Amino acid sequence: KHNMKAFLDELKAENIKKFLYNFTQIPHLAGTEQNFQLAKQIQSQWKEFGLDSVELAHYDVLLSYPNKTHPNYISIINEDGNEIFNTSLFEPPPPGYENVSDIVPPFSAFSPQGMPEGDLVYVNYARTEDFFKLERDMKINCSGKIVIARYGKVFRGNKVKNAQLAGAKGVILYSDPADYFAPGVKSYPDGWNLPGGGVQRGNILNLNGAGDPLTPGYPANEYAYRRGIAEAVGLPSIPVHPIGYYDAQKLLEKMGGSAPPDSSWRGSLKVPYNVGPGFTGNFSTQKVKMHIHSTNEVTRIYNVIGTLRGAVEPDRYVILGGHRDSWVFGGIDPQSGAAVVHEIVRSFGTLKKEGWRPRRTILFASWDAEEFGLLGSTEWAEENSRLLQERGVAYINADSSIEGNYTLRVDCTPLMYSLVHNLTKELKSPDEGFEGKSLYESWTKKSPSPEFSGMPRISKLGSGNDFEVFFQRLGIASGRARYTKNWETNGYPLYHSVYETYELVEKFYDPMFKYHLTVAQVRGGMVFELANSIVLPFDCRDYAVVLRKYADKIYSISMKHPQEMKTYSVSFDSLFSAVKNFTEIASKFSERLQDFSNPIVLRMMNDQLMFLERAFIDPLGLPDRPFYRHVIYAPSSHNKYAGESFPGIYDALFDIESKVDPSKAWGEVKRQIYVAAFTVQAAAETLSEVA
Ligand SMILES: *[C@@H]1O[C@H](CO)[C@@H](O[C@@H]2O[C@H](CO)[C@@H](O[C@@H]3O[C@H](CO)[C@@H](O)[C@H](O[C@H]4O[C@H](CO)[C@@H](O)[C@H](O)[C@@H]4O)[C@@H]3O)[C@H](O)[C@H]2NC(C)=O)[C@H](O)[C@H]1NC(C)=O
Ligand SMILES: CC[C@@H](C)[C@H](NC(=O)c1ccc(F)cc1)C(=O)N[C@@H](COP(=O)(O)N[C@@H](CCC(=O)O)C(=O)O)C(=O)O
Ligand SMILES: *[C@@H]1O[C@H](CO)[C@@H](O[C@@H]2O[C@H](CO)[C@@H](O)[C@H](O)[C@H]2NC(C)=O)[C@H](O)[C@H]1NC(C)=O
Ligand SMILES: *[C@@H]1O[C@H](CO)[C@@H](O[C@@H]2O[C@H](CO)[C@@H](O)[C@H](O)[C@H]2NC(C)=O)[C@H](O)[C@H]1NC(C)=O
Ligand SMILES: *[C@@H]1O[C@H](CO)[C@@H](O[C@@H]2O[C@H](CO)[C@@H](O)[C@H](O)[C@H]2NC(C)=O)[C@H](O)[C@H]1NC(C)=O
Ligand SMILES: *[C@@H]1O[C@H](CO)[C@@H](O)[C@H](O)[C@H]1NC(C)=O
Ligand SMILES: *[C@@H]1O[C@H](CO)[C@@H](O)[C@H](O)[C@H]1NC(C)=O
Ligand SMILES: *[C@@H]1O[C@H](CO)[C@@H](O)[C@H](O)[C@H]1NC(C)=O
Ligand SMILES: [Ca+2]
Ligand SMILES: [Cl-]
Ligand SMILES: [Zn+2]
Ligand SMILES: [Zn+2]
Repeated sequence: KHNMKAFLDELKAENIKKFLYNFTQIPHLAGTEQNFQLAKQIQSQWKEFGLDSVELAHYDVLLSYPNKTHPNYISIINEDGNEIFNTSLFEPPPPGYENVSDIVPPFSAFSPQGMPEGDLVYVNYARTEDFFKLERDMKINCSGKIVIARYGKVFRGNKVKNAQLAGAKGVILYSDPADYFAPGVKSYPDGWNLPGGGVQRGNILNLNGAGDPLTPGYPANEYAYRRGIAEAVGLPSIPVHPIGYYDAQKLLEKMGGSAPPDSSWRGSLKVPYNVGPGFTGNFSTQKVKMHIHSTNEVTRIYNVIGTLRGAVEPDRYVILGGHRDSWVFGGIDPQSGAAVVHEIVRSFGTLKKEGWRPRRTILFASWDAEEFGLLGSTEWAEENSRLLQERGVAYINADSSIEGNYTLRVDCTPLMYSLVHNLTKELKSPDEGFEGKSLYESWTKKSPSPEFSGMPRISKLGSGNDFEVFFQRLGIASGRARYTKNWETNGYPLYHSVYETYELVEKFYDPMFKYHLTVAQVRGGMVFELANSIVLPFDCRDYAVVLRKYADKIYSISMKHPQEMKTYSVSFDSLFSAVKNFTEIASKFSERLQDFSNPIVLRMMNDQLMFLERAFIDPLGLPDRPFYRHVIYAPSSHNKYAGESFPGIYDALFDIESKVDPSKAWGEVKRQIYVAAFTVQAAAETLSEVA
């Protein structure tokens, strides 16, 4: 029999392990020859695995690299201009990799060039609320200062935008052991903790979903007309550089000016965490100087696209995608996901060789340049947007399979909640103490839902990964699943460092590759069901439940301002009405879906299921973010990684007590309530009888 069990049983932990090892021996930085060679290898193997067609789709996009002969570094400089302390030029390479070439040194991708010299201000995590505290409460002025911020809590691009808007002239990012060193575990190579010389690479763009900075809206193909650099999307205006905590200690230890305002501003280093500006009395004339010489360069990137043509509905696409490019070895990010995809393709191909085909078409993708701003997935979706929005059933992401070994973590559209519950009840838990129990049971025990007993936590989709264009721009139902850590006893310390290797995973995270296998079963099982179930496995009623929860939430934010709501007649009545209607219509649609031999009624109904996520797209986009078009979910304006619900209303309400023209500010709240109520009602109406 060719069924989901046959698919799942064919997956092997040992294969995943072999693929991970194969993908992590050399760096695969976007735009480099090594990553093109890997793309060609994957294309060749997916063909031998049995896919119908496997092509490379290439684009020429803006990337960023350090200058090999003019290294980036930061100094403390004395009044004579002697550089008395220099940060490191590279991370000490791990055992047995000290002779590996082409390890990119730590840098912040897309930093402009410069050599700004100034007094430091310490800004905690450089969050919106951290800058509010400095500027509003502490009266500290960042204008013309070099800001030093600890990584953590929010996407680093948002930190840089926040620093830039505060008037900073440069930003130094560092990893504090409070956020990247778990008490009682040793530093790599003896444990999974970050050494003091370890440094997190990463881009600092604010693209808001645009893709390649030079071609927003359109694929960066051979004849593309590119913006000039000055009009490019999302580039920072000030130099930025990341350092480890050995170097951070040397920069912070001399800091003077005001004390930290409270303990939430103190990390774990033996320094006072003074905010500044500048250094204490004896060192008051020393300054900090950055030296950044990285260059932005249009560079070719390559996605691998594999197709397994559907037997019955070949014009319906279920997509499994994850990136291939890495900062260095990519032992977790992304190759622990890419090895899983590879094994999933292998299993589907085994079934195909025996005469099986899925009902719908399955597309498999190995995306390039994800680390430089989701560039590969976004350009390809821009090229294929018409096919995707008329034919795209679902997108399942497949980046890092593990960031811990504790329990499952799922982020998805509500349309997939029932699918995920049902699938995980049929899978075996890999956890110690749950042998013979279902993954649903272990997951539910370890990560209970905050609102429903006997159910697991499932989070919103945020952003910062390759599902963004499919979900937030095009409105295709999207999901992701990975193994995670237990937050309450404690993402991973060695993220984006040279120390993230095959050995890290094999020694400290998943020696038996059983968590990888469980993740392969969840991702692959989701894809199987989406591509094969007669009726698409989406339950519209789960969207109705969450819509009410988000409506309650946004109403409760607004209700902190009862006087203004009276003055400006701010009512949420239309939004609750739309949600009530969605609930009623979804319930009726569900009855018909179960009560309807008619392939036209079925496909009509499958089309209503597929276009339901699509109905939440507003073609005008959110304010000043034209590529975030989903009205229910957008990446938080303060942290790209986090999802925000009813983002247009949320952002209109945010910090509203500070706006100088309240009439105008509350008018825009009302406008966003109208947009949201209308979109919910329009989405509901796509589920009504069609004529
Ligand atoms: C949720 O679904 C319900 C349907 O079950 C839907 O109800 C509709 O509400 C609208 C807006 O309230 C109703 O509009 C009315 O329509 C009549 C004609 O049928 C008009 O005469 C009304 O206008 C008069 O009264 C207004 C209010 O006092 C005045 O402002 C106006 O100047 C007129 O004097 C009014 O337009 C509509 O009839 C119902 N439809 C039904 C019951 O079928 C509701 O709108 C849905 N929610 C959302 C958010 O869409
Ligand atoms: C660091 C541990 C990781 C498993 C990680 N991080 C977080 O969950 C997280 C949350 C808050 C935070 F401040 C840092 C990390 C995580 O999953 N991050 C995101 C980002 O993954 P990626 O590194 O592949 N994406 C790139 C590029 C993102 C973009 O350009 O939009 C990046 O974040 O630099 C994700 O997987 O969706
Ligand atoms: C990763 O695995 C691939 C595929 O098995 C290896 O590439 C093959 O290498 C052999 C021996 O050099 C060649 O004869 C094949 O033609 C290659 N096949 C391809 C590219 O499809 C590759 O050597 C492995 N890499 C590492 C680091 O182990
Ligand atoms: C930090 O690095 C800088 C740059 O390499 C060093 O300063 C240079 O020292 C050389 C040799 O003494 C001089 O010829 C250059 O003129 C200096 N360059 C600059 C830009 O000042 C500096 O010595 C290093 N500091 C420490 C403590 O190692
Ligand atoms: C998840 O599984 C449940 C339990 O089997 C499914 O709900 C059943 O669906 C069948 C087939 O239409 C109905 O006859 C039953 O009445 C349903 N039982 C319930 C709601 O308790 C549900 O459809 C599955 N979800 C999917 C496939 O997305
Ligand atoms: C790198 O280093 C120096 C800086 O001027 C120069 O010789 C070379 O052009 C630079 N490479 C670039 C800017 O791409
Ligand atoms: C902060 O610094 C500069 C002084 O160079 C000034 O122009 C700016 O208005 C100041 N802002 C505040 C809020 O003090
Ligand atoms: C793996 O699981 C064990 C048992 O809970 C835990 O002590 C260890 O910290 C885990 N490893 C990682 C990398 O989280
Ligand atoms: Ca583009
Ligand atoms: Cl993922
Ligand atoms: Zn990744
Ligand atoms: Zn990454």
